[PDB]
Amino acid sequence: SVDMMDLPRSRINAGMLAQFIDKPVCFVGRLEKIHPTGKMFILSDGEGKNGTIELMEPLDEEISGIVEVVGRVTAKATILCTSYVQFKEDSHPFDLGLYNEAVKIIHDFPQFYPLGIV
Amino acid sequence: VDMMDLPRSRINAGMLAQFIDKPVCFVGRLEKIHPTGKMFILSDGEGKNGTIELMEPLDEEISGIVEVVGRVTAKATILCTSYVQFKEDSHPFDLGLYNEAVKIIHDFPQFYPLG
Amino acid sequence: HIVPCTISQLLSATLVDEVFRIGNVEISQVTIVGIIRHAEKAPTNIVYKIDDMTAAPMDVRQWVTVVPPETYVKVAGHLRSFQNKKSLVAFKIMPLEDMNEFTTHILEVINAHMVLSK
Amino acid sequence: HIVPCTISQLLSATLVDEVFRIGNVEISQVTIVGIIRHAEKAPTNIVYKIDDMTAAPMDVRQWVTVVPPETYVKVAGHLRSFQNKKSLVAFKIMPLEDMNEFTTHILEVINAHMVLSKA
Repeated sequence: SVDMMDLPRSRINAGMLAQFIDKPVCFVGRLEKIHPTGKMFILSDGEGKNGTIELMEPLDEEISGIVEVVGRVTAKATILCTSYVQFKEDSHPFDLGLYNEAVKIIHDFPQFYPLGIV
Repeated sequence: VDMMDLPRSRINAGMLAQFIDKPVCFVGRLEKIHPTGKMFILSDGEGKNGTIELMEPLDEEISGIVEVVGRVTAKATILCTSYVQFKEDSHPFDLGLYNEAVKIIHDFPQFYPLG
Repeated sequence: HIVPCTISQLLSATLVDEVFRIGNVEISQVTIVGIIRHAEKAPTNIVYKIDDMTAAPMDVRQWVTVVPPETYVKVAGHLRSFQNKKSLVAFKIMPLEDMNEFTTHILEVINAHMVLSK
Repeated sequence: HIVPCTISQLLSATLVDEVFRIGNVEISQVTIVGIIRHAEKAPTNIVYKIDDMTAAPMDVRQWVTVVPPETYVKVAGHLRSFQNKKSLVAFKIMPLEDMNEFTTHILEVINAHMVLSKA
């Protein structure tokens, strides 16, 4: 498939998933649960709403805490994950609520936080 | 009775139903004047209409961008207590941008407090 | 720096140690945008009642021309309190020529306070 | 001063007579925050590929300990261009200890560019 790392990816929350079907996204949330197959997991955003993350292959490590997923929103309004990283929280807890307000700001003031070229 | 003494919420037509009996400030483009001159229609920044009922008939024509202060009625119209035409002689008023500001106001109540 | 505010925000400022704060945001020099409801030319000063719709009109004073009522103006000045009654001592009261500057002020308030709040 | 930017904003800059602008505003010194996707080490310098999600990752050269990929950093540097490809030359590359500084940068970007848009 196309390389998503070379496209703009929109920072969204779970309430935006339905509006972003088939779009490259970046979803930051708290790990809530990993499916027994290790091929799916749930993240909750800074509003406490859940998003479902799917993988093509099983997780090869135990993830926890705040996780940032990049992928494409599927027809089901899940995210097909092409990559992810766990946010470092060993010196400061990540304020996911503040992050949510920043996501809202990004979308309300798009002229000042452009998605891709101009 | 004196509404100048309470907060009036800046809204667009889509919020009228959610603000029944509340003091509001509605900015929009003059679309139509009722033949009695005792009511007019404003269109907001997303092309939706709000109906403005006046207590007294208009004296002069009004046109262009109008800011109405009033209370929302049970019919989701506005009973107007005052209105002013926005000056636009130097620069055209961008009603679409204004509508964006109304959405933002309501998205961030903590940073634009009513009371 | 100078901070864009609403009158509701100024009215809600706390005074403690002679620093004013709107939330955690310390403020002194501020701007507001409003319509002149009442203009009072006294021999020793002008006093304006300025209304931004977010609360009752606020007292804005200049020490001694007078701006007519129903005029949207931009105001720059300093927050003053006496017996917990707030008021504005203004070094600038400028009628708006471009009404878009009024819309812009709303955006500026919300943005400044977002970024300043922490 | 030093302007906080997104990579998308940097890409959008026009270059006219040795001068970059976003609008009518000269920019040279900037900060970005992003994740390292790649690091290419040479004796005298490192080139990082840094991704802030706003666009494709941008090259950032630091003149010389390499920051490991998948690390979030703040970069202070100057915008440069060659054959119409923009990149940064960094005087600071700082891994973030507190991930809230990443969130804060988003807000600083938006505020800075609002303010500059009126000037």
